[PDB]
Amino acid sequence: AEIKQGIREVILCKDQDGKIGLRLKSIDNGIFVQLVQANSPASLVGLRFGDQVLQINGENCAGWSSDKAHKVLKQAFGEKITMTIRDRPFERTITMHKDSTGHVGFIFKNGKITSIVKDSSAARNGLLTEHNICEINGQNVIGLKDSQIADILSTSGTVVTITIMPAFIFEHIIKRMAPSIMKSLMDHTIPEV
Repeated sequence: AEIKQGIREVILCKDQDGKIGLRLKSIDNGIFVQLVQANSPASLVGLRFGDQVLQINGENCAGWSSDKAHKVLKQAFGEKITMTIRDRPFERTITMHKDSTGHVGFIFKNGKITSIVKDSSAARNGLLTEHNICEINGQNVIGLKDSQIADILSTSGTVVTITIMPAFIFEHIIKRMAPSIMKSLMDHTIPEV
């Protein structure tokens, strides 16, 4: 859940169907992860929604279109693809503690935080409104129903870490992607060890 500084290298191999499980999006002359498929090479190496791809196979992604990034992946030798990644650079993680009645202290609608409750852990920790909830305790919740998000908060331990993104950036990233895809095909698992 907590956002790593700097840059890391990941190494992927296409699956038996020639797939890595990734959709990419051009944002502000970089390339970002828009969708990670469950049970994919991308999910398994730990790519996340909102990760920035700096290089593919040692080539800079700066100023690439979304189409170009997809084409480069499609045309890469499948046995080893290297990517250089910056971790979720548009997001931040906020750690809160549930009160005696199980609340962290906010209202949300359609996955977006809309108000902060007075004298709550959310207030104390400076949770912001107009921010989309991306992850809870390192689990992606994008495309899940509000009731499902509430359930995940319920089943957390008392320490709840939420990864948020300014709504305007979130809405930019998810543009040209069908809601059914986010719900059905975005990875929502806890990572394996």
